[PDB]
Amino acid sequence: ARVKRGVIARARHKKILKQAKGYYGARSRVYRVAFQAVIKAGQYAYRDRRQRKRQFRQLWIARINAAARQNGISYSKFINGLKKASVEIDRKILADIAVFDKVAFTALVEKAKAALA
Amino acid sequence: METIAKHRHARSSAQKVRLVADLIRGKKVSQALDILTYTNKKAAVLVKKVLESAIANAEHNDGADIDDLKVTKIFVDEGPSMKRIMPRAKGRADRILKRTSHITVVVSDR
Amino acid sequence: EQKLISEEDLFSTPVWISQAQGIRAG
Amino acid sequence: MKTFTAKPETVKRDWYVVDATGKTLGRLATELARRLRGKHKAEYTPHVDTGDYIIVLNADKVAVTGNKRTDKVYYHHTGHIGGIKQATFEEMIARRPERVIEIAVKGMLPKGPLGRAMFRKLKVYAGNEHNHAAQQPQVLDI
Amino acid sequence: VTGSGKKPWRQKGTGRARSGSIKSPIWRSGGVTFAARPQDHSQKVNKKMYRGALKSILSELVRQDRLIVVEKFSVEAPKTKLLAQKLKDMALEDVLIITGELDENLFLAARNLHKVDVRDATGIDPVSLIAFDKVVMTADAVKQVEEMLA
Amino acid sequence: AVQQNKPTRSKRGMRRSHDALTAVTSLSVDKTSGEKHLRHHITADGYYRGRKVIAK
RNA sequence: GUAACGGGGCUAAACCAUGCACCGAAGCUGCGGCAGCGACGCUUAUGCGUUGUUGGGUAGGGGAGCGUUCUGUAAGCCUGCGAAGGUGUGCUGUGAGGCAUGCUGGAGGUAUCAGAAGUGCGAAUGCUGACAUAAGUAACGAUAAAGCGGGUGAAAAGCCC
RNA sequence: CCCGGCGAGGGGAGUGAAAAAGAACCUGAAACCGUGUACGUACAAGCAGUGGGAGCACGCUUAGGCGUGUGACUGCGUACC
Repeated sequence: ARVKRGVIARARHKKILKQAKGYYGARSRVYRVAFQAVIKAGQYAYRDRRQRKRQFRQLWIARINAAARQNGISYSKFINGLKKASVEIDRKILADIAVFDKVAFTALVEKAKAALA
Repeated sequence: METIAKHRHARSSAQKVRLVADLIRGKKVSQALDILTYTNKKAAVLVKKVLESAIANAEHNDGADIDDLKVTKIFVDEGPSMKRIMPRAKGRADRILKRTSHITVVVSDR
Repeated sequence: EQKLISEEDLFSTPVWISQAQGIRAG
Repeated sequence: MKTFTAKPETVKRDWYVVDATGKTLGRLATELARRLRGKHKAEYTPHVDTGDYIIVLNADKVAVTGNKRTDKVYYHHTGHIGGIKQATFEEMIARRPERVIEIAVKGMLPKGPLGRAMFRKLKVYAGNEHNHAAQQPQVLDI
Repeated sequence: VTGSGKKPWRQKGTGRARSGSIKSPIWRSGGVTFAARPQDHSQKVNKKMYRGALKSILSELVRQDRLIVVEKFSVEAPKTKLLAQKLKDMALEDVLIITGELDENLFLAARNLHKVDVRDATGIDPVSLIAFDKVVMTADAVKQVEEMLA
Repeated sequence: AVQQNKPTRSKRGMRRSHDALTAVTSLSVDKTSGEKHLRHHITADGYYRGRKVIAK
């Protein structure tokens, strides 16, 4: 029962070189190099699904701050204002509203200003 | 009307024929030959016969009018390496590859 | 041809030591 | 859906004059740095330049507290042998007063291609005017 | 592996990997780390486990209507064609025949018929009783199989 | 006197960026015989600047 | 080479003392998903189902699976209306993978259910074969020594005269 | 029948089911070497990846911010055994 390996080994290597398309030099041509590149791609990919959720919130916060200060209040007080007014609109939605409807956002600044005074 | 001619197994490395191949790519065939005639390279001799072979392919088989042809494609590929041995010092033997090349030249009236 | 096969090749092997040079040396 | 993003082939970037007279050095360079980044625009976007163009006259008249006028030292190397050259704040004002405001903001701006691109929009003069009168800059108390 | 046991080249000083034998199984030629011998693949079966097994299969044959009993089963002249006619008439095709005595005419007539085999009761085996669609036994054949398993 | 790492094919190509040849372009025509020729050289028929030099 | 706040920078943007506000992890909460265990004990070989709780892993211990080569059901079926291989697409599996086909290719091909193993490589300065690199880089092997005119010859520094 | 040194190599025709089955002849992988189109790059510094992510080019997204290619800027990031 002699087993020749050529057919199975090609299929296994081809899967890897396929995952490595777009990489530079040997990393998209040479199995040994590609294999290390594809794993590391996976390592980073896992990690940055966690990181992605961090980066977006920092962006929303940063934008609300600018728009809050435009209506004459700091981020820290505006959020506190909304909490004591029991407004629960999150920062994804608030940063969206900060950009596309400045008049609705100003109305949320008053809502949060009334509660805070 | 693409027309091909080739010198296969030319006795020159692909690298060396390429410097000369590059001089005539995209040119009128009349203009190309003059360039080749006064290029001081062994490789000028090899490809020129091929271009002229290609010119004759164009007249005799179909195409014709020497005026209308341009060197629309030209590429030089690697031929077989002949394996040989050179004695060096202290009983050590080195490989020499006597490299060859596949010279392809394409011409068309359009 | 065009036999194309002159070479054996039977490539030679050198041995063993021409140079033993130091040193650390002790 | 996805979040807004500034597009460099749409963004507006406005023009401002700022008087640096009597202003504390790096306590003003902060607001320039901040504004050259567009941190004050709700449409702020960290990879895009949504900042504004800022003229700064009377850089020779910017203030520093305590003994910094004489003791504060600027070092630079020339990539040579000894290299380490030296000069005080007062000496910088003397030689080229523009440099003090420039070096301040530069070190507060993000470092990198875009970083170096925001700096380009800072237009510091020593004198009390500029050639950018056609740019119709509006006065800024910063 | 045929060849000699000279070290192909030293324990030290040459830039190459250490070698000892041109017949090392890592080497081209003369591999086979764990070479095969002729071996006996047979297994023991308990007398009782064999008989117990025959009985279970035979009992299933009854239940699946694959076992066919007759008074007599024989043929006249040793002509496969003669048998062929008979088998069609009985509506049988893929079948094992087990007879009372090793009947020779029947034995000869069946040899070239691929879907038919003939057997005396003494010579039965487990896999044949399974390998055919139907199984035919003579009255005599039953009595002999019965005594054997009992 | 040796590389620590294998240089790339890209770098090889950059090194070759000045290996390209120059075309002459500067053939001229003898006024008498009408042949092209390298400037300041005689022609194949042994003509030069309109006068029959040599003879071959 | 400042260089013993990380840097700009700070009379306070430094300590000390009270106070309130926010950011902040893969922590905890939410919604969506996959798994392993016990206790109710419907069912009641069981298959389920509600709840309770666990799912960082080196050596190693246990429990599951994929895939190739081969023997059996295997004169069982798909085949020239195109097999395996190759090279391409399409979907779905939690993964080994799997299924769906476009073009070369031009003979073979094999559900399921069994069984046996020359059973699954990237590292052993592992063995053989191709092909890179440095690189069109170093060298062309007495520092005795050549220069013209003819010749033949597709073409002469090396070949005759 | 041509180009071609009465050359090697071609290009035609013809044989051939098919010569990209034509004597380094079944099929015919990658390394490696080539030509052709698309996008990117000469002020920008680092296990070259991944998270964002402007612009351009295709396939209409075949009316709807859809598939692919490329992908400036920026955030996280010291290969394996």
